[PDB]
Amino acid sequence: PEIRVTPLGAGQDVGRSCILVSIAGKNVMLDCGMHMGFNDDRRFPDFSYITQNGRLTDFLDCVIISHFHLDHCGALPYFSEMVGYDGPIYMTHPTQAICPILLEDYRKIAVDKKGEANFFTSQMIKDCMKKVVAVHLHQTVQVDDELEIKAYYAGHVLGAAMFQIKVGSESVVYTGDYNMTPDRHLGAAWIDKCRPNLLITESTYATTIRCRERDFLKKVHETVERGGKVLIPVFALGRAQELCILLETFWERMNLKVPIYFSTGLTEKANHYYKLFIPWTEFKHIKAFDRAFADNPGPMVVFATPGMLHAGQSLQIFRKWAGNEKNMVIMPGYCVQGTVGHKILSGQRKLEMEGRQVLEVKMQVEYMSFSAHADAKGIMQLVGQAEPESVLLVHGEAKKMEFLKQKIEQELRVNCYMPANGETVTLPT
Amino acid sequence: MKLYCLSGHPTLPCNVLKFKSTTIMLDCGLDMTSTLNFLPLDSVPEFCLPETELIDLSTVDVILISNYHCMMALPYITEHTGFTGTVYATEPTVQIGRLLMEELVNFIERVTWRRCYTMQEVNSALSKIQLVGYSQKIELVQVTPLSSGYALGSSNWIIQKVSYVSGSSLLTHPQPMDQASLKNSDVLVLTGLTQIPTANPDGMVGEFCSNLALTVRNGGNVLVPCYPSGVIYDLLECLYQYIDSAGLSSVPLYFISPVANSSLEKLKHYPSIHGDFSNDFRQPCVVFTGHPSLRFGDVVHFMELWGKSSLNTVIFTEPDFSYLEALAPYQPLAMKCIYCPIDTRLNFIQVSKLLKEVQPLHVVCPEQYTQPPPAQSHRMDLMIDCQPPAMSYRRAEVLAL
Amino acid sequence: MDPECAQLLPALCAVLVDPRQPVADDTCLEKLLDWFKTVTEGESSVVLLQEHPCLVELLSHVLKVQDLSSGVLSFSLRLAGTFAAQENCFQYLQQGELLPGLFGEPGPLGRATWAVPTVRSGWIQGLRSLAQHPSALRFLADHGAVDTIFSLQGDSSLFVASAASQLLVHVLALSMRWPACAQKIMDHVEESLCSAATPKVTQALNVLTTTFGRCQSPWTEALWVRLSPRVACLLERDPIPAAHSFVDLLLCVARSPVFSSGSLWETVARALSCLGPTHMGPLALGILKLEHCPQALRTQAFQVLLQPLACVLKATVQDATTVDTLLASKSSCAGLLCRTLAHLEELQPLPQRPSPWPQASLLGATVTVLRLCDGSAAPASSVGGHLCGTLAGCVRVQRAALDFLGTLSQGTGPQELVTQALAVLLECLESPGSSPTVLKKAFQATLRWLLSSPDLGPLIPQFLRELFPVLQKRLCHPCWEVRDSALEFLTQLSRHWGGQADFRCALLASEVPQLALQLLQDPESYVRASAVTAMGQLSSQGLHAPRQSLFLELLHILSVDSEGFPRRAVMQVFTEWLRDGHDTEQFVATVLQAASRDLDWEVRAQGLELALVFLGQTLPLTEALRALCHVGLFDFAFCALFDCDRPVAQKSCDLLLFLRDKIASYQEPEAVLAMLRSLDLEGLRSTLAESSDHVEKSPQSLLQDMLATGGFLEADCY
Ligand SMILES: [Zn+2]
Ligand SMILES: [Zn+2]
Repeated sequence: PEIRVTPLGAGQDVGRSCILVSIAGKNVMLDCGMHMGFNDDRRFPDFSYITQNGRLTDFLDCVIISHFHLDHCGALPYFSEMVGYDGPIYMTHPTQAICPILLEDYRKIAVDKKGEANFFTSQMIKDCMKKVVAVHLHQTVQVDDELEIKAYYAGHVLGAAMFQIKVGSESVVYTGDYNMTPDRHLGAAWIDKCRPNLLITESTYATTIRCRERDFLKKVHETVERGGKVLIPVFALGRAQELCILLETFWERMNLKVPIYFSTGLTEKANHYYKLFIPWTEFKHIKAFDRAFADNPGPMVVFATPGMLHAGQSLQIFRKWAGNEKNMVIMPGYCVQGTVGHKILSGQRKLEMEGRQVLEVKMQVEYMSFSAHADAKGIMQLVGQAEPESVLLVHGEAKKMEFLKQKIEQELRVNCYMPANGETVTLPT
Repeated sequence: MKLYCLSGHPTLPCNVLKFKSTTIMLDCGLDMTSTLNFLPLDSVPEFCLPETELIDLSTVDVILISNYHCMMALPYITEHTGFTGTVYATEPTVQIGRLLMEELVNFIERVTWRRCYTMQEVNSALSKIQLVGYSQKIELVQVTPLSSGYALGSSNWIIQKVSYVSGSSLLTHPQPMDQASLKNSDVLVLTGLTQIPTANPDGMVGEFCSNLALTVRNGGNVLVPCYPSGVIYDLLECLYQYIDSAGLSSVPLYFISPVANSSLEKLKHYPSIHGDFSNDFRQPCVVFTGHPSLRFGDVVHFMELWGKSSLNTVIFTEPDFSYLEALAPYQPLAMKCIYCPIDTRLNFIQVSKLLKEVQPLHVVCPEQYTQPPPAQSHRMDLMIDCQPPAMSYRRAEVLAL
Repeated sequence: MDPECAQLLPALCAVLVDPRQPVADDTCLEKLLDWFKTVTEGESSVVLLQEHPCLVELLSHVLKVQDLSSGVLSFSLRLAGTFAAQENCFQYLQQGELLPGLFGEPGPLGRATWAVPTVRSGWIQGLRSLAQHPSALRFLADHGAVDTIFSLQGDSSLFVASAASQLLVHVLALSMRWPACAQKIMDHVEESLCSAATPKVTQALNVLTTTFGRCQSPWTEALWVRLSPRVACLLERDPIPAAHSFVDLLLCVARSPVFSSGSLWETVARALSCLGPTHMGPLALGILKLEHCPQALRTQAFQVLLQPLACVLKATVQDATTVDTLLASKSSCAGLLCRTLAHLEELQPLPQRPSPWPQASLLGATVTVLRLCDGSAAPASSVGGHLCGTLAGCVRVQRAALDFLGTLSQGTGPQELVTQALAVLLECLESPGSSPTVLKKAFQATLRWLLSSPDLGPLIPQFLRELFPVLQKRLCHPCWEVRDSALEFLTQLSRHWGGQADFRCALLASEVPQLALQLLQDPESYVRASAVTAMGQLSSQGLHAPRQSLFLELLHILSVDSEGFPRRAVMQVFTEWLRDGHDTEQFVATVLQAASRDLDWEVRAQGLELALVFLGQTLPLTEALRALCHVGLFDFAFCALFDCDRPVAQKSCDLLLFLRDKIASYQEPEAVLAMLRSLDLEGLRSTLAESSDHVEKSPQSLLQDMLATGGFLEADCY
């Protein structure tokens, strides 16, 4: 009656994410995710190491998507239609309303990079959203008459959760990306005294202990009082809104007159992502944007949205304003290799556009990583607040886990695992 | 321990418990099963009563109460007889039960079994009651109420050891159904289970909202015979969510009831139709009103006005009155009639998992639970699967325990 | 290679081995290791290692620094392997003990780095690249690596353990084309089948499964007759050690007439009787898939595939191994029926189907498992009475049965079947307690059973009047996925039976076309898309809600709306209108104005697809062009030509190229043809028809991103 865990992804890595857990008699999959930076069958997890059996519907019992980030949910239209799987998919309520837009926006990139060899289509994202079964926080739901799950509050994005699995005496809680600092946006994660047999946490900000909120405002202020334009490459949902609410506030409290622009094209959750935001925890200075006035001289702030400077508006806009010493770009996220936004963030100032051209880049370039993960203090705070019998680390770096594993081993006096990519881990009950 | 059983109904019990020196009479609500033998408001609709012929009430010491759905017989027990004991109950219970009692009398003085009571009795009855909270131990044995989660004020009573569970839920807003608090007992009385054991509640909730929105979207009127307190709240928190999610637009919700203002503690809650209602009355509309039995109340007026058109619709949600016999006095009829019984109680798949967690020694339930239902006589899972076998009882019986 | 990348190699090799810079990016190495394969596969490799004598010093440092990273080692092993794949480079890489040093105890094998599964997976995938010629064959035999692979095929990492068993099979088959290597391998396998623990047996049965199937040379035939005695002795223990690996062996052997020509079918026939009620199924279906088989075996195969159903059909009013499972518990009962209906469904569309294929009996057995699931059956025993208590309300068995009952309609049969089939289908729709995933399958079964009937006869029109009152109740369900599922049924039904006087009389008589039109304002965006598509179909058939107040309601969505899903669903409707032919210029002119002003790349791409349809109907010629310039097409096509989305630019490139052709075989045609010739198109087409990373995926820009660090750039969420 032992518990087995197999980090099919995100083991000592922050690329894919997939964790196959086998509680006493049931199999469960957590956070079927993806890996940008590739263009072939390597972007998805390897589910063949599960299909050495009967069909997936026969093997698995449920799938659980913690939040709407793409490294945690971006292989769902593939795993559920091409591989083939008919069964419950337990998200939360905002995650079900944000995933169809993120998966439809990434499909624009793949069809652009000529990478739709084994890939889902727009009809296959719809059919996959119909297998979803939304849940409510703290509201236990019944699976298979013996497998009982239940959500919690995590933070770090609108919709994230921290699921718990129960098959009776055995229990596994899977804390996805979560926060413990009570940020001014969402809040801190809270879990009750359940004491499961395992706790599957993450270790992104392992070796790291509101300076960022100010320094963002100061640098936009310092570049807009000199007749310079800002550019913020960002995805449709996620971080684009937590900045608009930040610029809108700071601007009425200073009575500015510079135009802000924002347009996605696939959605208007600029005033609907807030509708879901109210039950969890209308603009004046933010208008719509078009290609018409991306060249009229004057100070500006733009939120273009093909992502981490992929092909699209952001790349085409940045291509124009690159010849100016006063403009700037702000990369509010982590860019992967193989994209314009990765070279710029590290070194290179002489790119090459189509043809034999060479574009010189004289703008400023900043990097205000606005992610909100836990930290050495917060992780220790949760393991004590949760009181498990063993801790397992995923979704981090190879060494920062090794150091953090010692502290949890020694201080809290409990055995902590650090399984590699594909290593099963058995622990008795 | 000689449990006298005064009523046979499985949902509205009446059980007297004899002890060393104390006597306890739990859950003493009426039986509306008889008020629809008569004709609507040619006689006076008369109510049943627990069989008091088995024992006198001048010997009863205390009277416990779990929830408001079984209290309407409290007048007949503490006023007409020589009862001289105390009565315990819970705060939000008596606040609601008082409201239901005022509605019933208001309906009937407008123009063995006994006639209906008057405002004089209820005030004197609702006076001699001592109110408690959850876990507040009370002395006498040492009885104490717990949380059942069925209704707002709804408590199971554990006497000390003998446990008692009546009308408890597990699908929740109220306080959770605690389970560790009632284990390690000698015997365990378990009454008040669901009456639609097959159909899940969530199916019927989506069945209420779907038949509703199918009519108002076609220019029709929907009449929903319901109580002012009880299941009406769960209908409204689901109807509000439905209107916001499915997109019903601009349909009035007239919750007309004699006692409605204090009943909430765009739903307009007018006090009666004789008044400003006949002026501000826009169709297509929805009217949660009347009394479930259809034998009196405002619904008798609505049931006659709309009953002559195939566009209108009436929907039943009280899983207690057979809608086929409660509707016969109106035939012939043209208005669609739909049965959508929303019932949130302990299902049979739920009650067994309770026993294999609480693990009692002896359990006792009415005859209607130790036998499969009269419809699906073949289904052997729709029955209390317990070991050892449960000591059944019937109307006017004396068990040995 | 090329000069740009070449001059950048020496710096690359220096930074990879240096102990001061941060470790290189794992993604970058994989993208770099894939580059080398491209070069060496099309040219010679020994010429390369001399022309650029810096790679060897990188390989040579691997066994000298003793402090390399965990991931630079893995890169080098796979790089040493991919170079020493041709015989010329395999020997040239030995002057200095390089290859026997890397894959030997001196290298990363004997140190304290054989602990990270990244290096191991690199060691194995290093060998598999070089083991392609006889020189390497002798290298694997003498120094000892087959003895090492035996220890790697037990690893705690499924990624390593399964790649080792894929190397024994590559070494074995290369050894023979008994020789030295082969004789030792077959000995260890044959010694593993006789083990006592399950993992050792599973490791053997997976080396055998890949042998038979990847090589049919007559040396494999000799191997089967030698191992069959021990393989057959596995069906004699209390638990069969590895059942699903055991079964997979019998099927890859059986699907080859060579091996099947006496001891094979005797084991197969004995397996069908001794395997438990979890693997007897997967084996019994594999048999029925084959053309060559003893008829006495198939008759036993089919009869053990129908056994779970035959128990249900007899325990309700109209084998101990099976009757026990269906009653053992709820999990095992729902388990055995879901697998049986899946198997029996993969079987029907086959031409090698068993015969006679029982149609009437299977349907009656499938309909009587939908009622038990629903809850309105009638027992005929104590096992039938126990079945109602288990199957009642089981969504997994109801989904499996509803997919099957949809499959059992492509074989022609009497109409007695259809009446019995629809009767139980319609009961699932007009019922509470059907989940939104069951209603999606009931709506898909009901459609195959209608479109496969023998105007519209005497019985279909009656079922319709019973049906549409159920469709009205579903377009109002409190779930967007049910209101969506019922609008794709009303669309497909109206796409076939749209011109039947009977269907149009049962449709308009109900309230369906009015509910289908109040859903153009549903809050969910997936239901506006389905409602717009249904109205588009329902209006091509002339069944508007009791004709142009729709085009005014649709054109409003295309302009004033939030989401993209309704907008790109509106464009498909307007295109289907124009092509079918349901004042034309004013239509195309109004639509191509809302497309060009839009912000989604799907709405614009369909704009040019709406132009092509309109362009074809137009191409005496002077007005044809004058009309074509009146709608504003040329304003649209030229703006999209230089656009921020490469998929949108191709559609406009293909458009003008099609326009520059027709305008040749026949403002003014002369002047506009200049504006068409003045700009280049073939050069544009060749640029647009390539990936959007032809600069950032190049080996030049890949190399620079690895040796030009030193900025702010760690790994985080996308
Ligand atoms: Zn995240
Ligand atoms: Zn992540």
